[PDB]
Amino acid sequence: PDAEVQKNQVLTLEDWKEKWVTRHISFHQEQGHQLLKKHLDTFLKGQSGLRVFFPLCGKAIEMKWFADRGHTVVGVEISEIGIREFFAEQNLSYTEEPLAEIAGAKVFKSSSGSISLYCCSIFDLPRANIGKFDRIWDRGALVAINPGDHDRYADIILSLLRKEFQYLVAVLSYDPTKHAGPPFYVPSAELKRLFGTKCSMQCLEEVDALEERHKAWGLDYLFEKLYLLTEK
Ligand SMILES: Nc1ncnc2c1ncn2[C@@H]1O[C@H](CSCC[C@H](N)C(=O)O)[C@@H](O)[C@H]1O
Ligand SMILES: Sc1ncnc2[nH]cnc12
Ligand SMILES: Sc1ncnc2[nH]cnc12
Repeated sequence: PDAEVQKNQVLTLEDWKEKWVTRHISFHQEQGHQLLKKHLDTFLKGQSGLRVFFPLCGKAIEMKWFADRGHTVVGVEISEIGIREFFAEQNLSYTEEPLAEIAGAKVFKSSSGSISLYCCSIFDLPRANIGKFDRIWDRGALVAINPGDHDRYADIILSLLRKEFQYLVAVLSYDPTKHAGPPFYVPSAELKRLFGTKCSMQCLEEVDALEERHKAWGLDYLFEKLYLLTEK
């Protein structure tokens, strides 16, 4: 069945680091995610000072959209190059500090603390004691995790959530035989299976996402879907 075509495909931490060194970062959206933009006011309606977590954040420009609006932002990214590029691109000063609980890892914080980006693996993050969050934006994250690590990833995400929460996750649907991930194919049913017990799920959107750079992979279709998950 389609959903397990990719079951044993992996990209390692070192592979990701190398994509950044060599500049293979086609996943970055220079003008930021359009569905988040459309849904942002609602994601944030009537609250101020939320804690927002960005798994596998790369240099996502939407982190600056939350910090700008008075919210605290935490991200995790294996690549120091991506982390430093975010700060240079967003024109913010930052400090760098080692994390003792995680060997070789460190945290980069904007000068006034609004944005903290942990340079480590998401699987190691729990040892960094980062607290819990009201909000999670997940794009190019759950879809970049190796299929084999889905259950581990999902338990991390769930342990990072406060009792009341909004969790926006963006997934891609395409034919898994015609492209070896990332981005991996994460169907609705996989989402339901990982979070369905702890979260109510609502599909907010589903736009056609196919473009020339995708016909190149051999893709004849590509749909982007945005799910909102909240408490039960
Ligand atoms: N286990 C892991 N822990 C932390 N970062 C990881 C990771 N696996 C992959 N990454 C990083 O996660 C990113 C996924 S690509 C998408 C980046 C970002 N969310 C965006 O929308 O642009 C890459 O930057 C990769 O360096
Ligand atoms: S993003 C978001 N958050 C909460 N409720 C919603 N309804 C539609 N979009 C929503
Ligand atoms: S995470 C990721 N990696 C590569 N390409 C992508 N497109 C959308 N998300 C992506």
